[PDB]
Amino acid sequence: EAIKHLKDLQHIKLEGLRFRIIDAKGQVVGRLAEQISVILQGKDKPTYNPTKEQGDVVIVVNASHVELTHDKWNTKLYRWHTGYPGGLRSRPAGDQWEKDPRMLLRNAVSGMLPKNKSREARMEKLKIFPEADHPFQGFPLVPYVPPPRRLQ
RNA sequence: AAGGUAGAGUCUGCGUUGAACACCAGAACAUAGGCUUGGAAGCAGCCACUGUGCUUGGAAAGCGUAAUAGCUCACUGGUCUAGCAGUCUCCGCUUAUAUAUGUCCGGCACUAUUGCCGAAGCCCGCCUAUGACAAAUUUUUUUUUUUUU
Ligand SMILES: [Mg+2]
Ligand SMILES: [Mg+2]
Ligand SMILES: [Mg+2]
Repeated sequence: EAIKHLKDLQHIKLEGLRFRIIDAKGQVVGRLAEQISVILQGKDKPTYNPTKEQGDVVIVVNASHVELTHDKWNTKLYRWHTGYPGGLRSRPAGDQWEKDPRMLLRNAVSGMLPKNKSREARMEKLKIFPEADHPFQGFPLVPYVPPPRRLQ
């Protein structure tokens, strides 16, 4: 992590926004992805404009405390094509965790954003970290705790 | 149509006088019950279903042998000891072989007789065209019958 703490501090995006930190301990990937999508679009702001791309810098820690309920570790797949004949590639969720474990929440947030050309800028602002610390230690960052889970 | 697919709605064959499965297993005599066949010995084809001491043992579901047997299932005392079925009814997902370029819930995801959103409907403001209906208390305002031989 000698240079990984350096590269994540290199910012391409606009920075008039607010930084958010979310602990993903015990959170279901779908509901956390819904809340992260709402924060990323900037619709938690009274000054929201559909044309203007505001939002928040969402930082997620503990990406491997994230669970997939009802045997979706072996049955949920991730499929794409290569453009070549026979190019269907389907990866299971356990193999997706064993390849890159932050991609579960990454793809879940990607499927919930609006499908336009502002999606690249919104997916920049989602920074998902597997372990419990992030490079933005000294930053002024405001925590987003979700509403309590016990509706059931 | 089909499987120990599950969640719920009633009477009941079981069953705390030792219980389905799980455990020690008693598991038989005149006999090899009567025809055939070389042998038909609990059972190739078939006919019979005599008794017996019985808490139990079917002429007997069977691997099986020239067949007895090598083994046992079913029927019953106790062990385990609170176990406990299969008859009726739906439901959220299933099974029945080519989506044969590349995913078939739209994707991502998830194990309310009314509050709100929601249309060019309806109401409100303004405008246009064509139709109707409504509205918009002092009359009189002067001017001629005639005349000249
Ligand atoms: Mg109305
Ligand atoms: Mg109207
Ligand atoms: Mg008019």
